[PDB]
Amino acid sequence: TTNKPIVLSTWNFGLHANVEAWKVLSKGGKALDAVEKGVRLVEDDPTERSVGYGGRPDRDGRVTLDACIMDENYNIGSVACMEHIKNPISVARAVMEKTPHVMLVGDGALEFALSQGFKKENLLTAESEKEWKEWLKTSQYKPIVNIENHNTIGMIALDAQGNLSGACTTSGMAYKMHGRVGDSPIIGAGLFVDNEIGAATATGHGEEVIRTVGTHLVVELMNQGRTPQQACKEAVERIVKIVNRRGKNLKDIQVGFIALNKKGEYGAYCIQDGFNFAVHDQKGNRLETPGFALK
Amino acid sequence: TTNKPIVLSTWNFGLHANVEAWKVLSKGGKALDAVEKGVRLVEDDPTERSVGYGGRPDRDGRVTLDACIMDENYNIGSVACMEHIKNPISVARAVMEKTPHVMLVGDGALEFALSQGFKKENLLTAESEKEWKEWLKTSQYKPIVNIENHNTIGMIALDAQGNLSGACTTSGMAYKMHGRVGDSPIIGAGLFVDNEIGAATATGHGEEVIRTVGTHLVVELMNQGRTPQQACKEAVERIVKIVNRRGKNLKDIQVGFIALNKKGEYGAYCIQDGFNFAVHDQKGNRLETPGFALK
Repeated sequence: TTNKPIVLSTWNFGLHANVEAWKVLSKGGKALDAVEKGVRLVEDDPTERSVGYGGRPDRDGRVTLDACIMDENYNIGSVACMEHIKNPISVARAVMEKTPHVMLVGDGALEFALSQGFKKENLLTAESEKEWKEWLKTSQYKPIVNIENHNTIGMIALDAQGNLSGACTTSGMAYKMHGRVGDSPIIGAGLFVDNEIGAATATGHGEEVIRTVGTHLVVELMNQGRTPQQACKEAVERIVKIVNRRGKNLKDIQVGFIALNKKGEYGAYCIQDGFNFAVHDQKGNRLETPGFALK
Repeated sequence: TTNKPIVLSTWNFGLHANVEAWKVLSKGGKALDAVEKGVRLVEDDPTERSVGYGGRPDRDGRVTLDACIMDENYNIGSVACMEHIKNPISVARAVMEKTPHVMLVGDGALEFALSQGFKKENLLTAESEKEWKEWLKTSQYKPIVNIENHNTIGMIALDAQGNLSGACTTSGMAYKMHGRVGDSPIIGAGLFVDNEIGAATATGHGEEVIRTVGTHLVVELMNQGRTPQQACKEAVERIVKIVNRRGKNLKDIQVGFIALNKKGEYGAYCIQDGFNFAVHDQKGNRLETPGFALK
């Protein structure tokens, strides 16, 4: 009954990312290659302002990127707060495959990338520089999550061999403090893959996904018998109960999780309405809208 | 019956660290303050070569520190790959209490620390500089963890009010690649605290704890009803399984988990013999030896 291959990715642009991943998956390619190829599309696109090139800089005007990748056999790679490299997901893959470590950050991440042949490039576009200088006038930090403003791309897939893999990449919260790291490059937070169970990736206010260890929770729930959708929903309800305990207002928080199990069943859920995800399988590619907690 | 206050910490030096934490706990102080005070003792000690001052540098000769802290209400703070600040656990607490973020790395972490009044200091002792220059002769990276090598400090406590908190701090793997980050500053990996369940902290080959999201797993298992000891053991067993699946040899890996639940019950487990932990409660401070998987 397994439905494969299949790939899911976050937000409207995930539809286009899915097309690139499908080029690999539909030919029997590895899920690891498919998710890297898929998110690289968004990293390359200057018009996608929260991932790679064209990404909004931190408050010091520096574009620093974060990404992690995980394959079908517990191999992982991650880079955080790395500058000048357009495709951090690929540097993360290099960290995974070419070093005895699983996470490199800052200057050291760039140094490694360069040693691997990646090319130094100016990721700050004229548009981002302009918006940043404009923002500096009042310096009001107010993280907003949606197709406009903040987002990231997380992608998970099940290939023809029945193997799962995932990738997550972003330029992080616009105008963040220099050196700030969100959930996208943290294994178990922005992304988690267990080949015997399923995979999950999250998007939204990263700080909240980190404090709840979001994707590890989603996958563990699937391990405990929950369907992908129920797992995403239960995880969200956990951020909800936690958010209330911290005396915070749910309206100020947005998080979405998408998940896939070993059988190719998928699901998603979010705190607030307005989040969407793209799914591509034998029925084609489309954008779907999940359930939400804040009624 | 609830055993509180109580504090547990990793490795033999955890015994002396517990004495400092007990100064706070025995007076009815907050668990958050107790664990910060406890691990700061080790950060301050130049003779403890894998934590703060005196910590062995990365392969380029730079001492870069990592740490995270978590209180009783899901508040978290973390710094990774930060230089020149002797007490990263305290900068981590500042990230938690004074910023809209939960993790700062590299230059940005130092800049923030300085803005908060922390003082820049030379963390590379003459001894560490000497050993590093000696190591450079052959530059053979050999990740060694045991009773006398790479001993990070993770500390978790349950105070008189019945609240849990934890802290984890280290200088990382000796001669690591510049920018390498392990499990110590990652919430859900090196440390995790849920006041309605329990807390857990890890030590050892960090890469392995990150890939299994170790402490979140330990706490989630306690949520499912496992005793602290049972939870630590199963998390260790999950790493044992993954090491085998990745074609690696368990003899090259050491990971220890210690845990505490809301009732003050505690436990630990590790991969290889030789790992001890210290536990201090109203009956006294004890060096205890948990069970290990590698027979």
